[PDB]
Amino acid sequence: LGVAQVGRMNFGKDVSTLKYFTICGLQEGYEPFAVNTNRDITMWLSKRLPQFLQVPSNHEHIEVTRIDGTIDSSPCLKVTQKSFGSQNSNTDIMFYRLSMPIECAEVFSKRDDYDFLMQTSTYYYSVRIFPGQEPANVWVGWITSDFHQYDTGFDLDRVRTVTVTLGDEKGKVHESIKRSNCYMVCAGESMSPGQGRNNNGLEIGCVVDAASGLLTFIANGKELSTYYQVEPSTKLFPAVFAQATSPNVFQFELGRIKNVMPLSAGLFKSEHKNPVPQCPPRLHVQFLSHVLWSRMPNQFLKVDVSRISERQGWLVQCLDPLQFMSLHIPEENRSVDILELTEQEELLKFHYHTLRLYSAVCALGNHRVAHALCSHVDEPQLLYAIENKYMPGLLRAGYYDLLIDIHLSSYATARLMMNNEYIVPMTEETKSITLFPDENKKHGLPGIGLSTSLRPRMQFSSPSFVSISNECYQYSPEFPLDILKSKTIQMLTEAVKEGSLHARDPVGGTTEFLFVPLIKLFYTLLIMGIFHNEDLKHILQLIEPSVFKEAPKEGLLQMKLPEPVKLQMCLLLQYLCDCQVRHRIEAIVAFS
Amino acid sequence: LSKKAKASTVDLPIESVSLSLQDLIGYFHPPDEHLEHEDKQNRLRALKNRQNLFQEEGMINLVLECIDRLHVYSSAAHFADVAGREAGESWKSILNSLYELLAALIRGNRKNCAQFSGSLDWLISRLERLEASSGILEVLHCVLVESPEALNIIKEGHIKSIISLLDKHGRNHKVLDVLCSLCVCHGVAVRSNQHLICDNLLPGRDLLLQTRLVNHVSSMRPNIFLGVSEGSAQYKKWYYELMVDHTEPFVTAEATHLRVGWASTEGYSPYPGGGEEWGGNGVGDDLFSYGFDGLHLWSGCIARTVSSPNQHLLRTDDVISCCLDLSAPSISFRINGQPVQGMFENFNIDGLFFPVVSFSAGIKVRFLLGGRHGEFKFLPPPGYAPCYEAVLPKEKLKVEHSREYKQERTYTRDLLGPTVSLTQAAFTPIPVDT
Amino acid sequence: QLILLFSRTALTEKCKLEEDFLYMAYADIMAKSCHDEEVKSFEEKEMEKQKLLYQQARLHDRGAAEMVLQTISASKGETGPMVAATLKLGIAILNGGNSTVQQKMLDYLKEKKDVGFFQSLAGLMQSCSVLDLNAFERQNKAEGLGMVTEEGSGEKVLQDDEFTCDLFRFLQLLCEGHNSDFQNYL
Amino acid sequence: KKSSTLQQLISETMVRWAQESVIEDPELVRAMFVLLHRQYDGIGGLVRALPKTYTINGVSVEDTINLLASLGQIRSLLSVRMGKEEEKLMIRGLGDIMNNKVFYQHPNLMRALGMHETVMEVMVNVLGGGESKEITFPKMVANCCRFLCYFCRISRQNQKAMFDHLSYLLENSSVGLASPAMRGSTPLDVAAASVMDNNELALALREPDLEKVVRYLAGCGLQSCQMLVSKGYPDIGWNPVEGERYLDFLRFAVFCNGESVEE
Amino acid sequence: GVEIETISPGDGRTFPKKGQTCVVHYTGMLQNGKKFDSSRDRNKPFKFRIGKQEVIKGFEEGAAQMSLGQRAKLTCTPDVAYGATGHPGVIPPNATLIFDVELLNLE
Repeated sequence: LGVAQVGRMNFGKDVSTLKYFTICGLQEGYEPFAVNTNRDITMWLSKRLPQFLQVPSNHEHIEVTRIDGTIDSSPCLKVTQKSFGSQNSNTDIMFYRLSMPIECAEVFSKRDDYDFLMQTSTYYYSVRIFPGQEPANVWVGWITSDFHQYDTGFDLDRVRTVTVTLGDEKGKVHESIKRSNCYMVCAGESMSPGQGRNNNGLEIGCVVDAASGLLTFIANGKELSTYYQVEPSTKLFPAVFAQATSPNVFQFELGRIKNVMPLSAGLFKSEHKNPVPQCPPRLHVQFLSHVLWSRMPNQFLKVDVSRISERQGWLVQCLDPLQFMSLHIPEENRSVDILELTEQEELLKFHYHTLRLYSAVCALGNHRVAHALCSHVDEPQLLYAIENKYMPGLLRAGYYDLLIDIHLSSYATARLMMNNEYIVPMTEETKSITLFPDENKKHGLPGIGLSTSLRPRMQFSSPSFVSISNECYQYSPEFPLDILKSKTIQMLTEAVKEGSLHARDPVGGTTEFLFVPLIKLFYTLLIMGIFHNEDLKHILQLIEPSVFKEAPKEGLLQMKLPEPVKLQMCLLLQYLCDCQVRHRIEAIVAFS
Repeated sequence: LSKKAKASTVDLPIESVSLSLQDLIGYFHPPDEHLEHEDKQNRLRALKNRQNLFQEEGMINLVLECIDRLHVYSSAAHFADVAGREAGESWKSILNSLYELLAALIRGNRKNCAQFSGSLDWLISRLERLEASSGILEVLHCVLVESPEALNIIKEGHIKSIISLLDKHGRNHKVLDVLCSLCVCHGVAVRSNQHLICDNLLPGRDLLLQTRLVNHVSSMRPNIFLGVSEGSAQYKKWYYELMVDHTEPFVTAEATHLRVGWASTEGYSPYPGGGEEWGGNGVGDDLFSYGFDGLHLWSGCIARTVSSPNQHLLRTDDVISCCLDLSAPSISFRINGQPVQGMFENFNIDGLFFPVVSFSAGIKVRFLLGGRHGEFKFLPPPGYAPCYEAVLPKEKLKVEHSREYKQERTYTRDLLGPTVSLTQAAFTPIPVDT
Repeated sequence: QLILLFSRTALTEKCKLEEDFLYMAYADIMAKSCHDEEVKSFEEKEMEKQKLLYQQARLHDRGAAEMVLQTISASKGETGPMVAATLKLGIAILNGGNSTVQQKMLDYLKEKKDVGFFQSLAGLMQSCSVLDLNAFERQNKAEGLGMVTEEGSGEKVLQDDEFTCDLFRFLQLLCEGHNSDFQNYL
Repeated sequence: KKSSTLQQLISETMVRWAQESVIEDPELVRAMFVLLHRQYDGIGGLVRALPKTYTINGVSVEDTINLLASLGQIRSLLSVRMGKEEEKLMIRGLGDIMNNKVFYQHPNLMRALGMHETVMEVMVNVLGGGESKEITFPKMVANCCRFLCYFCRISRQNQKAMFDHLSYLLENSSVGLASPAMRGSTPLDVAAASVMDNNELALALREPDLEKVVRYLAGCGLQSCQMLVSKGYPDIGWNPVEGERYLDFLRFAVFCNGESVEE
Repeated sequence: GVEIETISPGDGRTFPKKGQTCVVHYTGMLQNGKKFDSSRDRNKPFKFRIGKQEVIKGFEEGAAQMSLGQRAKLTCTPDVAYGATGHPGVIPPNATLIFDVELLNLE
């Protein structure tokens, strides 16, 4: 769509809405794009706001060289333009930043000495403008994550800023705080002596004091008048903005100076006390670009706006809750919707393996680790992950497994490991048991009935991290089992009809992703025995309506399912037979 | 070469070693999956016999000696300086081939992996090196998967190095797989390893991606686009009020969002600038917006507590009056007629400002824009003009979504392209010089 | 499909033949299905021979003759219930000197050049038990002293008399009918 | 039409799947045919279930529940590697189970639950862990051996059940004989208690088993004690401390109830 | 100790006494702003007794100064909460915890 252009796309989810399909498109055999879909198609648009991403290895303007630091030379990152001089070269300002931020202290305090370096919190990096790149086109300093400004003409006056001034009741300003996303200086004005670049390329030094939030710049060994004071807990990204008038633009020197701790100490926690400068592979140059997609939400907030009257003004009313689960990248201080991982493969893979690690650390009755993991993966996030239809299949399976391992696996295993034993007490309830429900020799529904055999005890502990008592660690964390039961029943009921239509858009992308996790959760709940009476009757009808009719829909057994789902159905049918065997044993004891 | 020696007198079989390593890898290549079951079993049996013969003849220690002898040189350039240009060129390839050969020799064999338990400690000592990280990690993965005994050697000092590999080298799912294999092997869980991995990786919240449920937040703004510029007929003071008819503190597990204030546009476009469209961000979550939640002053996604008589989060029946003065950049707020002891100052004025409210589910708010549209409960501060006076003559004041996309049917959704710059907001009279 | 699963399990490389209840049950079922068991007429005997031939064909046309050899070879000379069931199945499919089954087994052995089959056959013979007079005397003294032995049949003496008979009946059926080729191959 | 029975439904369904498609998953094929065999052999389910069925009075329900919970806690230790924290759990569970009255009142339910295998397998996993490295976590092994000795002493049938696992305990019998204060708490002690004062089991005892013990005794008479010489004891050619234990086991094997077993 | 900043006013007269159970909803947040605990997520009120050392002393002293129906922000310094060892797996060593606490009922 161009400037001031309005358009609409109809994917033909409802065939009646297509205006010209019948006159041209129906007879020729052509099909609507969303003809066999139950849920709305997700549309992705071009992002308006640029973001910082690592320079591609195949970029046709920017080239990045990683120079390993020798004993006498600091590690360097070198930025060059490959297409300079030739036609189609980029004359616009390019914004560069480092991938890792420096963390200012939460509460501001108020031979180089090894002890001084160990106790200091001041870090340093230097930028060498190569002789030939005009310093008036190069700016050096720090930026925050909020910086998303892409202007062809950049100036230090145009940077966004605000001055929050708090005062007392009388009105005197007892503190004034300046806030900005950009804290950078210009090399042209920084070259105070003049001719300093000619003999040797300018080495602009950036010094940050994480304990005080003071940003000081040193050019050619003299401290420039320009300085900044940032708020506590501010995250500062090293950044260099440069318009290239040369094939070689500048360099990122990761060295250190007298009494100043190297930057790799402030970036990485493992090297907090290592004076030797380092450039680990995580650190890499990123640039601001517009090549990103954005995922339009399937549902928006329902807001009603109307003018009540002459006096009452305009009314804005929102009353229904809508939520989304957000993925936070710790290093970049960014947060994205987890449903955006359908197009980000590396993040999807890493998060799926993280979920597997979560399920593995608490495996086999590690109740303390399960309690700890309840802090990272919460009950509402698990429930939303279970319910959501647009979630990627890998994340769906991972979250199902995480829920099962954290809350249900312990008791499920406890009941399974005591399954082929039958210790039945000698009580009147046992005596009342009979093989057949009535005079007619008609088998009752499996599972439904009176079972008196001794069974393990279900116990759970409430996960709280404000209680000093350690007796909570035993027993797995508590979960809303009734809510989970109702959700599982509802979603199985929906999936039975959804799959039978053979829609092209199953939940999770495939029939396996749709069914295997959900049937696995159902099997776990059945094994633990939460299902009682009417719920078991309804789910047996779902499994097979005709056979389990109490005395047109096709149950799971007759839907032509994939092999992984067939295996789970086999497990369910095994459990039903085990229930029948237990009922027979109890009736035998009753007769005895 | 290590003993001081004259270079050309040393005969270093670089090409022969490379070709032999290439042949040995093919000699230990695992069977292909599409092969028939019987053929695959035969190839697996032959591979196992080859591995057993090699381990019995001690070909693992020879590879280990070669690897250790090659790691004395830090880099390919250093090795080239010591030996020669071709040796420096082939150094990295020889190291990778040696590590692949070791992995192929120990893969799938439990006895070899059990014999590698002693050398496990020596292997993890170079995991940090970028020259051999992938091969060392693959060998570690094979040993940990195939040998139950191997897990008993792994200690805290070995687990923390693997964890710090994630921090130094970035996100890599193979490290996660190795950490998973450490916890459970052959259905047996190592609780010490589980506890160590949890206590050393989870509390940091700095490597693994984090998750949380965030309420959706939407913004409403009036039609008015007011700004300040030289040689313009725009009044520089404005005033409007917001009334909270009803609010629910917790409609969900997270607290209800309700912020009011002013926001600006990047340039002269009618599109709000610097902020994302759909998500959990509202007034004051960017450097283009300025908010007040009743207890804090929001700007740039940092909140500072501001004092007021009887401070409270915005409740039912609260009147918030907002003042904007563009002559000297200043945004001030007054709650229920009392003054809020704080204000925004000296912000960028190269744009157009408009009233804005951000909220989540569970609100009922009202714009008192003054005049015909609204009735002010409190008398505007002297000098400030009410916001209804900025409406253009032919336009009608209304409250619409700040962002262009709202909730509606898919096929009825109006997709919008870029909008033309709204320069008509500032009427700058420029007669032709004569 | 069941026969192919059981054959693939045997062909899978393992240090020891793990006991499989599914195999031990279905091998017994398949062995009983073959046999399904005053002068009788010649027509009746001919009918009973043709019925046995059909019931054996229904299994050796699906690969049971190549299964029973594979399981014995994978046994590696260790006597067990799996080997006993395999021998019973082989006897069931080989009853009457079934020339087709004999030819299939000989052809399979020749084309696979299997040495493990004969090595396991030798190992089973070495592991076969005989009369144990010491065990007999110990059981007699235990019964005489007054306590009754848990087993009244004295099964400890002559540990497995059915396994040995089945193992040698299998080898006799393999050569029945003067099958000179397999006689020389043995 | 309607099958009207779960057995018929499964029997039809599984054959239908197999004849419709060639299943590539061996796990699916195995589960399919296991289920079909279970449906067809209904009586086998009872044949397997009835030996695992026990009947208790109503007054013992709570005690049985506590005993079953302790058994579950001990059984769950099989899926985790041995450690200091698991040692306390194992010891506490064993102590509770011996204090519980059902342990004494119902030895048949004891043997059906079959902890005499679970304790053995836990103990031998520990013994195999660091075998050449000599036994670690010795106190749990002592507790397990004492529990097994008590289990043998409870009933004669329990002693016979323990006698089945006699040979294996005697390969795992050189563990803590040299270690003092371990007396009566070794797998050799468990083996001795398995054949202590029972004519039937003494007669059922075999010759190679005695040959193995005689070989251990000859080795102990030929070689010194590595642990003692490492602790600094004066080196002698032979090992009295190790030898006496095997001598006592042979004494229990050959002499029973005042009389002497000639065989 | 702990600061108390009032988010919502309470009755201002009914305070917890010794030997009385406090029913509260709390939300645990680290200084960087990352949530680590919330009773509202589990949808169950949290009950504890005053003076019995059932909770961290920072939480206890912060909730002791509150009134019935009051919603306040409790900032617990790393000395009143989990010291320097931290809570294994959840709370990093030497961490400051911010709590949003509402006193539901005193019973």
